[PDB]
Amino acid sequence: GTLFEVVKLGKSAMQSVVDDWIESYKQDRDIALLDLINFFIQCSGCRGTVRIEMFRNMQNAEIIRKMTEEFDDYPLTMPGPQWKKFRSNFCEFIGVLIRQCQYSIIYDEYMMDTVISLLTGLSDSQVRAFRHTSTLAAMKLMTALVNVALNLSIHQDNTQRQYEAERNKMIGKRANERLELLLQKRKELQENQDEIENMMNSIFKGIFVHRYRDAIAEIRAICIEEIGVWMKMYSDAFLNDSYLKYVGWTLHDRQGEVRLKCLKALQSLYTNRELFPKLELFTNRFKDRIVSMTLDKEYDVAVEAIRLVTLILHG
Ligand SMILES: CC(=O)N1CCN(CCCc2ccccc2)CC1
Repeated sequence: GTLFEVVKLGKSAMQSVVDDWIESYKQDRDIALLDLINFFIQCSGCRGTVRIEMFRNMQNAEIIRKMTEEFDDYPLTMPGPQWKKFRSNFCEFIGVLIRQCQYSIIYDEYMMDTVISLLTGLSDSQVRAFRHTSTLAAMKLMTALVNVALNLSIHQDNTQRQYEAERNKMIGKRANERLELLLQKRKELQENQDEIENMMNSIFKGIFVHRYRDAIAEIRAICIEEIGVWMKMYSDAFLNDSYLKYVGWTLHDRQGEVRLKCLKALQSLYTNRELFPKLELFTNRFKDRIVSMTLDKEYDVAVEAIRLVTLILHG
């Protein structure tokens, strides 16, 4: 509308184009997912694009096979001013997309399963471009879903409090309307969180557990940085000795870049004098490695290790 109306509503190109995409999904899911599929393809630097006859009538693996061939250095490795903000933007895009899809489209059983199936397939690819792009996307995707779970978690607690104050209000009395609605709200929200947890598991078992050991250091670096983000954000699901073994196993990684990340992640855990109890077995297991890394070889790795150890000392 008015210039004042658009300035007082900082909808950016991204949010604008996510809002357009959401509207295009409501008309025709197929073409919208087609456009979203082609987006991930184009972000890898792949020169081909999928048509609706392929999307409808080929099995993912086949689509990936055909896009593999059409591959002339990709947008994420590009240097120069016209790609400085690409990574940053690509990551924000995934966050905006899912933030916006989080209350309806995400729980449709078509949109997330389509994306995660693509990202999983692109993460198994011989092409570096594909492995790098999909994995980074999947790591930002997991974090987006974690933020969805945290939002349910709040709503689950308001619906929990509201049911308690209505179960108690009644007692001895026939279960009225507010009490059947709330007892329904509560199941719906938990069935939402199942579905989130599910997608998280598909992303973790399918993409993470394979990529965190990847040939390329940047891909190992992306996986570690993010498991560290999940473990801080959502302690109860991700902060456990099974998931932590991935971070420990990686402390022994060959690359400064990567060792640096494991320590940065563990740092942010140990600062919280609270999940400190839940790091007790992990610390006993890798004190020898954490501590050994204070004289690492790479100065800036060693610095971090020393900082980590001082943090472990203080608790
Ligand atoms: C039932 C069926 O045959 N379909 C087509 C293939 N599926 C592909 C959609 C996601 C995807 C992943 C990897 C490459 C391309 C596309 C969607 C449904």
